[PDB]
Amino acid sequence: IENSAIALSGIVSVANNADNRLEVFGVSTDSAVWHNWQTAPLPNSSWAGWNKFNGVVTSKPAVHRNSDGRLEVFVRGTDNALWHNWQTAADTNTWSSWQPLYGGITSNPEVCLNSDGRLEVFVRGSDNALWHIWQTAAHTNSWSNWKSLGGTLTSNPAAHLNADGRIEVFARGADNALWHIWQTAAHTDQWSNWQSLKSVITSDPVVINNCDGRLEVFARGADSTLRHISQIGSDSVSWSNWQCLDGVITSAPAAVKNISGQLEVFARGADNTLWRTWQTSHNGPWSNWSSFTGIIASAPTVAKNSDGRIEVFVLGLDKALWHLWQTTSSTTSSWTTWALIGGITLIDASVILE
Amino acid sequence: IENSAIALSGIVSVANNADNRLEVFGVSTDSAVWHNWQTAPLPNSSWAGWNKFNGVVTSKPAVHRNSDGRLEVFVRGTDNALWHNWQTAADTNTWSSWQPLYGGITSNPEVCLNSDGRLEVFVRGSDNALWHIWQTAAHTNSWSNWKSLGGTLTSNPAAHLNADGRIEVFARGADNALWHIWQTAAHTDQWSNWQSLKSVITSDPVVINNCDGRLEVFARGADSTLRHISQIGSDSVSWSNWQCLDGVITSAPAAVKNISGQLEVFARGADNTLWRTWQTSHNGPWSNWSSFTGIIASAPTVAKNSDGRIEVFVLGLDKALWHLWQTTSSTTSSWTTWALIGGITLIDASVILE
Amino acid sequence: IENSAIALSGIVSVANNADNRLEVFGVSTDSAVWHNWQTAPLPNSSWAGWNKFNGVVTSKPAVHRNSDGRLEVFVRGTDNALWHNWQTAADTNTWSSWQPLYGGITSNPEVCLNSDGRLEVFVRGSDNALWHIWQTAAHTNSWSNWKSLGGTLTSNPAAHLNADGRIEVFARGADNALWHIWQTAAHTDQWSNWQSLKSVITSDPVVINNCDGRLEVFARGADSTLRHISQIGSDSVSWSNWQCLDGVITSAPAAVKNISGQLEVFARGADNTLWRTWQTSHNGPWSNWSSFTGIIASAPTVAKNSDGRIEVFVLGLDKALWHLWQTTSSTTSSWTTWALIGGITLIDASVILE
Amino acid sequence: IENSAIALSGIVSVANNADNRLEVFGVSTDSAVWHNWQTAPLPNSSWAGWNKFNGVVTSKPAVHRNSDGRLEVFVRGTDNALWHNWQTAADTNTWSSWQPLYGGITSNPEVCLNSDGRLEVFVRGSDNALWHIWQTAAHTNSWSNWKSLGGTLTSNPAAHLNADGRIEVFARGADNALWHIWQTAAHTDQWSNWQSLKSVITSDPVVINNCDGRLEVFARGADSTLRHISQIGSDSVSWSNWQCLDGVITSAPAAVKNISGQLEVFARGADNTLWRTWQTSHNGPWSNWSSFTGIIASAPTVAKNSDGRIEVFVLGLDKALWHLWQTTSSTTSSWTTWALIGGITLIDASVILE
Repeated sequence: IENSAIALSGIVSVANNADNRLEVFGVSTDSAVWHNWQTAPLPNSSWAGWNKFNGVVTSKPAVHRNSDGRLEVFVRGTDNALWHNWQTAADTNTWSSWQPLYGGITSNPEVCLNSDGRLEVFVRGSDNALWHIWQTAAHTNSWSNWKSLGGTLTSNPAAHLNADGRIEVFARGADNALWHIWQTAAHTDQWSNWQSLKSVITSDPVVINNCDGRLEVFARGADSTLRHISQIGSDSVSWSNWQCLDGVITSAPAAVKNISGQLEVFARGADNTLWRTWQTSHNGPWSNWSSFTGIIASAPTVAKNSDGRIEVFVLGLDKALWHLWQTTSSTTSSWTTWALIGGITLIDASVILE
Repeated sequence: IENSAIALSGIVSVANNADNRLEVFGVSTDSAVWHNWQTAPLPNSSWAGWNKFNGVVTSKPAVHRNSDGRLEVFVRGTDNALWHNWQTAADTNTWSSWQPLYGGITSNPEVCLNSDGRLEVFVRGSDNALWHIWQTAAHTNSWSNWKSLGGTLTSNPAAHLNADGRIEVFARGADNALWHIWQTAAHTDQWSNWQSLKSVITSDPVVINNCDGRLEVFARGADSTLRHISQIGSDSVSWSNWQCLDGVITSAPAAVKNISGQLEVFARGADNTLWRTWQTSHNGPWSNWSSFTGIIASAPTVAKNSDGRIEVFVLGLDKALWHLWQTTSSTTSSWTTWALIGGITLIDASVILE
Repeated sequence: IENSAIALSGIVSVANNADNRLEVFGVSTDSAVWHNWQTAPLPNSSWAGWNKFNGVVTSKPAVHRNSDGRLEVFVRGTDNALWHNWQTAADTNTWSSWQPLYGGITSNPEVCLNSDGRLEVFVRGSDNALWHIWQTAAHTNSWSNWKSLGGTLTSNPAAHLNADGRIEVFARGADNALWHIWQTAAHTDQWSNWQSLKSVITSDPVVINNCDGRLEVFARGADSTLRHISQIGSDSVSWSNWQCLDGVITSAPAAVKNISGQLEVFARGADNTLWRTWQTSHNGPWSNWSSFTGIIASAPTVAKNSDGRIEVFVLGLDKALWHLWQTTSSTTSSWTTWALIGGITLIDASVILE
Repeated sequence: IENSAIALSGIVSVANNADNRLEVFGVSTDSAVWHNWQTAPLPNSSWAGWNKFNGVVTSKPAVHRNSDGRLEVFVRGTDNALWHNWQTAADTNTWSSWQPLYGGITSNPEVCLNSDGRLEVFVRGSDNALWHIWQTAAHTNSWSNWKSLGGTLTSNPAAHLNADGRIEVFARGADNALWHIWQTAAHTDQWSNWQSLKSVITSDPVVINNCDGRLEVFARGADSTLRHISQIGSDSVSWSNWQCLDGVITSAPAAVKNISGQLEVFARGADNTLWRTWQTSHNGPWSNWSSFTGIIASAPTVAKNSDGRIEVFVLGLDKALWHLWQTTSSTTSSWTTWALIGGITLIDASVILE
């Protein structure tokens, strides 16, 4: 791999509904977004079947739950502008049509919830800068104008809340390094300058919060292995050194915090199967990678069920969505084998960033 | 103090709205519930002023946020039945009237959200058993019939989710010990038998989850000091031994998890001022108690703002509500002095359990 | 129990030799010190048999290993002065006669090794102050004059190194509180003033260092339960609050750090059997007490073998020494039942402090 | 660098005496071992001056403290056999001549103390296997015959005790991977087979024990950065995955456990200055590397003083030994600048393993 590579992305975006049922969003061969969901938040739930949103799209969709429980999806349209749709009532299959947010978008959209309930969307714009737009009232269709945060992006953005409620955004720069920018006051339009975390990355960055309130960032490195970095915390503006983990990965990573508070990461491995690693103690060292049977054709998308069980979604060799999951809430639970969520086939609609 | 004492309770119940503004509920000298709120989730926010719900009540109110962001309050009526009211839209001051849930209630109500979005209410009933009632569909006015969980209660109940989504309820028994009972499958009507945690307690129990997914229970003991106990976790059904902390307390305790992941506890101390203790490291030992200036007339009620700042509410010597808070999100932040939230005076409406 | 009680002490002092064999020292019905040892540092070792030191004594003996591996024992004589004897070669049963260190002693002696290799002995003196005496050259028979550290003692002293090499001494005061005093520079005659840790104690204090370099003190409290306190560390001069653990104990406690870095405490319980508690996680909560079969007649004395296995010594109902131990180095190892180390019977020679 | 490289070694071996004074051993331009020491275990101690052992040698010397406090040095002679010398009394400058242990040695010697007090020496032999020899009685000149442990070595060996008293040896193999072999019972001639930890290394391995009883191994990797691996512990035979830390190093690393229980590592960096990294929390992430002023000409050798202060020794550009140290015991202590321990110049006598 070249320093400017961007590892294969996940094939769906996933959210928990207000009642914690999982719901997935992808793009089919008709270039429309389709979605599917658990019919109940139970370990044996059926899935509803694939349902289409009318309209042709031109990015991977991004979904988030509003602070009033309603899911809302963001996507680039055929006009290269940002569009969104939403549940009109929480937990209900009554959706808006696609509605315009305008702009000129040159990445997949990334959505985050501010600590005051307002959704915020981050994209690369027509000038390769980071641009953003936000709800001006929590869980309302009153959106700001577009505003630039500058920079020069070469990955999709990844956004996450700090423990103190400040959004922080991570994106690869023109030097192939990881850069980041943050709100300097929680849920306010007061932002830092861009700063570099150094290190070349070859995937989009993925971010999660630890127990202790420290963000941790994962990405593939120049040598095609997973690497990670974390905030020092305790009111320091600093970050740790980077660490790599042995094992060549061949997709973006996906991180999750298990219900014991430990981090886990999933990624497609060198043999094209799903790999998993976990922290073996608090803050710990990391386990050797463990493999699940079966060749997969995307990065994993990882979620947690109502009961904490971890569930993983991937593109199969049949171009359909498959999943596996923990059979119990235990961190030592056994896992299922891949099962098909059939009814459509999927395409990787991610925006080709070059 | 006698083994059967129940330490002075908090004077309000508090919730975060969908947009994370704090909102408080208490009972005035007209025996009606009144509420007040931050007008914005900011460190300098004004408060709206006290607003009345019409209707006479006969318990402390309990508030929870639905899974669709709407606040909902539970209280005993003049008929000794359970009543509830709610926001008809998240973040909005449009409330239902008090609506009936019936029953015969002999404690304050305790409300919890299941891991599938459904509210559930626990009370002591006419026979001194634990009784419960629940939404049958998340965030809907479709409620179950009343059902008994048995037992013999001598405190108000305290309910909390386990990390795996099972509700667990704690209440003092006929022997003045702490007892508990739990869902054996997440968000299902499948419950354990009652089991004893031994130890005499002289307050209602207070429960919180740690980072690591272990519940921790706090209560005043027979010697009038704070004591605590925690789940061993890692798939064990066991709990630790009890520990007491030196320092005589004269109210119920209130616990919070700070945005660094450490536990803190607040309680009125032996000198009738607010005391605070914190874990000094991960799982740690606990700090000596620290005092805030000012004689207080209830237990503290503790909450976190949108940005993580901890805020504490108490009854003053003027019979009004006062608060203080961290001025920044830092775990070493300074604190304000008591400030008045004026406009009404409050009574302790808690049900007299004897 | 009265606040001025001092819980029953251990019946032997124990050390590891230079080759890590365990060796025990007690006083028989002839009022002489006798000793016994493992013949090899193995899980199945025989014990050598009891060997007498000639001479009548009037305290419990205290043993320490010199920095050149030789064991050295300290005891009060019939003249109320301090005496000592030593191995003349490490691991060898060639001992000096009892040799005089003079003084006037009114407690058992307590011995510690400074971080520069010099033994130091602490006693209560004729005036009830803490007095001390030390090697002036490591592992040599060149001893200082006696020097007073002042105070007013009502327990035997307990001494331990801080992580930074400063000796710290703990002893109950005239108010029945725990007090302490320390070197302010490592292995130097530069000492603090006495300071109080407050809390009444009803045993001698017992001290151990944690992994993280923080001292932790254990003692029985006024309510006859175990209590503990620890340094906050990270360059703070402070200590935590005290915590008690439920369960009435009827001897002094004995603490050990297991080879996983967690603390364990042993004590005779309310039913006169040996009880054990352990930290269940790092810094953790503490386990419920677990009991071993058999009524015992002293506090436990606890040690670790060459391989980390924990071993416990007690006075039996036959007035002889018994022991039990972990059968493997695992922190989940099984334990033996009491086994007799026969050949003599023992008396409690501890100085009657009143 | 090539996979078969072995990074520049430290220029001295160091030990603490029985009284904890530091003492260093190196080889001068006369091909003899010389030594120097602190005259007192104090922060301002003078050093004694360089003292010669007569006799020409052909490896780096290795020093250890016996279980009776006497230092003992091991070196290869002009006959390619192993020789040793020792203090005849602890803390005293009365040394034996070089005495023969025979053998045929093709690496530097590595010495470890068993958990029963017996020294043990590990070398690569004439057949490239690991060979060993040991005291048969603790701290005595009664040595075993030579015995082979097999394997094929391409680095010097590194030995360390497990928490349970079993010696474990680490060495690079014929595939340039890290391999290891261990006692299966503490301080017994019962050994495992060789097993591979995989990963190519380009230095000798360096091993330390954590607080929690888990060994951790450090080495330079194929990409010239530091990497590390640790035991999972809790009775597992497993190890973690490898992690690398960013930053190119140009010597072997040296690890230390600070008196707060956290690990630190020192190494010459890419700019030929001394670099340091530390764990920022328990088990933590690792800090960015920090540099000390001054170009150095060996790996660092790191030690701790009687009071815990960390001290580092290096070859200077003048071919003499220099050191720097923490001025206080605090983990946030300031550090001195390089100071010269003058009187001789040193050579790197390490055995050329190719």
